[PDB]
Amino acid sequence: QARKLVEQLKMEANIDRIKVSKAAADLMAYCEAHAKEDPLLTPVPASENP
Amino acid sequence: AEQLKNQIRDARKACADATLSQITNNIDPVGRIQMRTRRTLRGHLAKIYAMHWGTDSRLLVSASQDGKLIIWDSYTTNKVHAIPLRSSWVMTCAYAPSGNYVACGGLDNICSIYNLKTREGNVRVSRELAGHTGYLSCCRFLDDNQIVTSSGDTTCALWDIETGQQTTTFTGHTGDVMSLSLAPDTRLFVSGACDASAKLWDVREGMCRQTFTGHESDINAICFFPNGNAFATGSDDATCRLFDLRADQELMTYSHDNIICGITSVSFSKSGRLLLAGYDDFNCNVWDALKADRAGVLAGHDNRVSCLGVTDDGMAVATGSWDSFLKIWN
Amino acid sequence: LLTTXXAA
Amino acid sequence: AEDKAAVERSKMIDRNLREDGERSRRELKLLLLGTGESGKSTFIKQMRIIHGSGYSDEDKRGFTKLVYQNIFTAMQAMIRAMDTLKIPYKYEHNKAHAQLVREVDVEKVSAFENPYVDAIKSLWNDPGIQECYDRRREYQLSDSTKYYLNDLDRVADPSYLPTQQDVLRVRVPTTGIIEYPFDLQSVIFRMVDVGGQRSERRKWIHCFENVTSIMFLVALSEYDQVLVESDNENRMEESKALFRTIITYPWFQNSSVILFLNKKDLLEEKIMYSHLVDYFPEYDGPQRDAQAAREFILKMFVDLNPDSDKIIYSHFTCATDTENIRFVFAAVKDTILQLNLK
Ligand SMILES: Nc1nc2c(ncn2[C@@H]2O[C@H](COP(=O)(O)OP(=O)(O)O)[C@@H](O)[C@H]2O)c(=O)[nH]1
Repeated sequence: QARKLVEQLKMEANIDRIKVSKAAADLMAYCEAHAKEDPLLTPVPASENP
Repeated sequence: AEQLKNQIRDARKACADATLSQITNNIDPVGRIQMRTRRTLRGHLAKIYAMHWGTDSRLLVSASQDGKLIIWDSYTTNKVHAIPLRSSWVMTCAYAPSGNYVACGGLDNICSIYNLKTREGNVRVSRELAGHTGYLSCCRFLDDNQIVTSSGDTTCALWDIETGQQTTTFTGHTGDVMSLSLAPDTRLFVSGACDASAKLWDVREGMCRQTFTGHESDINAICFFPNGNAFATGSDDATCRLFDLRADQELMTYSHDNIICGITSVSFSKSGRLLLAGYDDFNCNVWDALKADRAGVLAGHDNRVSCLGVTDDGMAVATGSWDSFLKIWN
Repeated sequence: LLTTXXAA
Repeated sequence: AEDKAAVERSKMIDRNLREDGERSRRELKLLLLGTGESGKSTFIKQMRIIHGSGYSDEDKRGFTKLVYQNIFTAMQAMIRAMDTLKIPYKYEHNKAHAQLVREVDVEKVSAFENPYVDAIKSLWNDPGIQECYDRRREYQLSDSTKYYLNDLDRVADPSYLPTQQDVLRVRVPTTGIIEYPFDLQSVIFRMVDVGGQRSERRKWIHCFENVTSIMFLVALSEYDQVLVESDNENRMEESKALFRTIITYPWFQNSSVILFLNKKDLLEEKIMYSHLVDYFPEYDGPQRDAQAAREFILKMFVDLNPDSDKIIYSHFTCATDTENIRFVFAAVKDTILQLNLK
C-alpha cells in the first residue's frame, strides 16, 4: 500500500561523498580564480557602457 | 525501513569536519557593492512574474499577467517582440540558448513554445506541451527541441518539442514544485518545491539522486552555482541557503534578523561570490556567497520582486516586479 | 480556453 | 546608414500594447469559486448558451466521449461505496460485473461498447447498487448520475447525439484554468474557473488581486453530505470553511462578492425527508421547508463576513435551469455595472 520510498533512501545513502573542508575549499578556489572575471565583484572600467 | 533515513545523518555529519563559515573567514570580504539602476524596462501593464536572459546577455524575455510576453533590447531599451498569450495567467518564461524559440506557461498547464525569428506573419505558437495537472512553475530549454519543466502537480517533466511528448517524468516531491535549474553541462538539474526540500535529479536516467532538506518552509527559487557542484535556494522562510552536491549537505544559510519577508528569486554571479536574491519587501539583496555578509541591495521597485536575471557575461542584472517594471543594475 | 467549453 | 531595424519597431509595439491594455481594462474578470461539484462549470456552460456561441451539432459531438466517461466514473465511485458501507450485492453475477468495471481504464474510453453496457446496466439493476445510490449522501457521487444511467438506452446507441442537457451535466476534466469570454452587448465579461487545480491555492491565489467580482458557490443539497473515508466531514461545513477563508483575503477587498446558492431544486426535493436540524443543531425554524432552510443556510454563510462595509449580494439558483440563470444573471450584471461604474 505504501512501500517505494525505502528504495530511494538506499539510492541516496550509497552515493559519492566528500568532506566539507575539501568541498568548501574547492569551490572557494573556483570563486577566487574568477574574481577579476566578475564585473559586479570587481568593477570593469566605466567605459563598459552596457 | 525508515531509520535508514536516519543514516545519511551520520554520513553528512562525518562529512562535516569544518564549516563553510570556518574556512571562509580569514579571506578578505567583498569590496563594496552598491549597484545603481542602469535601465528601466517600461511596457508591461500588469505585474510581471518571470524574466529570462538570452545567451547574448543582451536580449531578454519577460512574462506578465498582462497577457503579454515581451522581448527586450536590454542595452538600448527597444521592444523586439510582444507575444499575445492565449492565457494571461502565466507564471514563467524561457529563453532558448539558440534564441530561436521561447517557452512560457501558467495556470493553463500548457508549456507554450514560441517560434521567434521566422517567416510567419509575426510570432506563432509552435508547440503545445500538454500533460501537467497543475500550474506551470518554471521552464528552461536544453536545446531547440528539449525543455525541462516543473509544475504545481508536484512533478517535473522532460519533453521532446518536435513530437511534443513526455520523455521522462521526475516524481518525488510532496509539495508543489516551484523552481528548477539545469547544471552548466545540462547533465542534471535541481528543483525546489513546497515540501521545504529541493531535489537533485539525473536528466536521462530519471531517478532522484539526492534530496535536500533545510528550510522550514516553501522554496520558490533555486539556482545552480557556476561550476555545477552547488546550488542556491530561495524560500518563504526568509533564508537563502547553500548546498554542495559532492558534500550532499547545507553549507551556508543566508539568514538575517529584522528581515522576515519571503524570497521569490535567486541567481548567482559569474565568480559565484555574489548571491543575488529577490524579496517580498520589494527589495533585492546581494549576499556574500562565501562569507554570508550582506553586501548591498537593489532597492528600486514599488511592489515585490517576482524574478531575477544575471547575464552570461555577468555585467548586468535584471529584476522583475509586481509593479510591472524591470530594472537593469550595474 | 477547452475542451467544446470555452473557446475551446 | 544601417540601423533602427527593431528600434523603429519598438514604437509600433507600444502602439498595440496601449490599445490592448485599453481593451483589457474593459474586460470584467468574474472569478468563480466554491467546493467540488458545486456548479461553477455548469454556470460557464449556461453563459455560452444565452450570451455566447451555442453548442451546435459539431460542438456537441466533442462531448460524446465525455458522456461515456462520466458513466464509468459514476459507476466506479458507486462500486467503491459498496465495500465501504459494507453493503453486499443482491445478485451474485454482479460481483463479476464489478471486477469487470473496476479495471476500466479511468480515461481511455473511445466508444461505449456492448460488453460495457450490460456490465453497467446489470449493476444499475442490482438492489445493492440502487441502495448505495439511495445513500449517496454519505460518499461523493455526481448529482446527475441518475440522469445518464436512466438513459443508458440512448447514450449507448450507435447514432447517438447528446443534447444541451447532457452537455450541461458531463464532467469535463479541467486541465487547470477555465476562462470564458462573452458580452452583454456593450460590455465584455470574462468568467474564471480554477476548480481543477491539483495544487495549493496559496501560491497562485494572489494572481487574482482585485478582480471585478467574486462569484462564490454553495450547493444547497449539500447540507447532509459527510464523506466517511474523509472522516465524516460535513460537505457544507466544508464549503463554509472555503468561503470564510475566501472572504478574509486582502486580495479581494475591492472585489464585489456574489453568493450563489445553487442546487435549490435538489434542496426542497430532499428537505421533506432529511432534516436540517440534526445536521446543524442551531437550526431553529420549521421542518419540511425550503424557504426556511435557504434563508438559514444563506445566514451562516453571510455571518462569516467580518465587517459591515462589504456587502454580499446573494441569489438562489438552479444551475441546470437555463431560464433561471438567464434571469438571475441580469441582476448580477446590474449589481456589477451599477457598483463598479464609479
Ligand atoms: N439539479 C441541479 N443540478 C446541478 C445544479 N448545479 C449543478 N448541477 C449538476 O451537478 C453537477 C455538478 O457539477 P459542476 O456544476 O461542474 O460543479 P463544479 O464543477 O464542482 O463547480 C453537474 O453535472 C451539473 O449539471 C443545480 O443547481 N441543480
